[PDB]
Amino acid sequence: LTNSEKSRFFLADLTGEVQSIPNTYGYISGLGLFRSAPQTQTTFLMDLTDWD
Amino acid sequence: LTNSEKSRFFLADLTGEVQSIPNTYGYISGLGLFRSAPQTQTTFLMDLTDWD
Repeated sequence: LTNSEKSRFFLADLTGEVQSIPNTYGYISGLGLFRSAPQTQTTFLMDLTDWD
Repeated sequence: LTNSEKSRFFLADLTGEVQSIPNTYGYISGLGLFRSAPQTQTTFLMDLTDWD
């Protein structure tokens, strides 16, 4: 199926491959907590008000 | 879109407003214990009779 290890005139089959995908975590972006608030400016302001 | 800090010529964004309403308790009012007794005069009397 495939040429050998150290000779070009002999054969040795290649039985697939194995992959090692890294570990990616979620469960924080998974929860629908952080709802997006797109804007146009480089900085944004907020108003803080309170009473008693 | 409001005036940025430090400069009256560039702009920033005003996303919103956060409010701090004071805590209010209404357990006794919501219990319905005190039945309403509308009154016409400014004072009301009461008779107290008992025996032994």
